[PDB]
Amino acid sequence: GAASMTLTVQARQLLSGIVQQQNNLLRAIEAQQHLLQLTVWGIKQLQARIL
Amino acid sequence: DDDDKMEWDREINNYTSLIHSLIEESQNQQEKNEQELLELDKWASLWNWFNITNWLWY
Repeated sequence: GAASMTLTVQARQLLSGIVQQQNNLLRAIEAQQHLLQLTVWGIKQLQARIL
Repeated sequence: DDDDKMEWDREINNYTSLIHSLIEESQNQQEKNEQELLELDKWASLWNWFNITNWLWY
């Protein structure tokens, strides 16, 4: 019970916070990608009307 | 072409709301992670003193 339990327990908690936080950032990037393709599409319609 | 503009605006506003939520979730998870970490800098440094202190073998 040497408080190394206590010590790694938080570090266990941290890599857990860090790993979720990378899923968060990944999901943000994916939604940004979608937003990006809508703006591209949008721009390709404005081109394909300027003829 | 009258009902396609709308769908673009629909999807525009939905992913924009989704990105906003995701950054919000990340801003709070980052707050949490820096606390968890501040608190580890301490636990380690703490025990890293009783150790060095009592005597330092090896």
